[PDB]
Amino acid sequence: VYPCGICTNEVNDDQDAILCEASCQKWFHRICTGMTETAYGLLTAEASAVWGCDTCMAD
Amino acid sequence: MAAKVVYVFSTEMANKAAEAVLKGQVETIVSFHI
Ligand SMILES: [Zn+2]
Ligand SMILES: [Zn+2]
Repeated sequence: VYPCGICTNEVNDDQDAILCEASCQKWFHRICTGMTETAYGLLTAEASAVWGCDTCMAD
Repeated sequence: MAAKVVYVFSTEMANKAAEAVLKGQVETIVSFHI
């Protein structure tokens, strides 16, 4: 049972989800982050890229 | 003791990089130019 770092609801297997590897290590709904399907597609396909949530990037 | 460089994207940066691959302007999302 993983709470969405943004909206705080469960992150089920049937949804689009992404992990902050900048720091906080939380899972988030792709929808909640504001990340487009295309950005998701490309970022997860890209070997040398990782994602960071917005609070994690601010500091 | 192998080390590697990983580029971290914000959501904004990701959405921008994706728009740029869609509009053929860049190869990939890590194709940073100056
Ligand atoms: Zn959410
Ligand atoms: Zn984070």
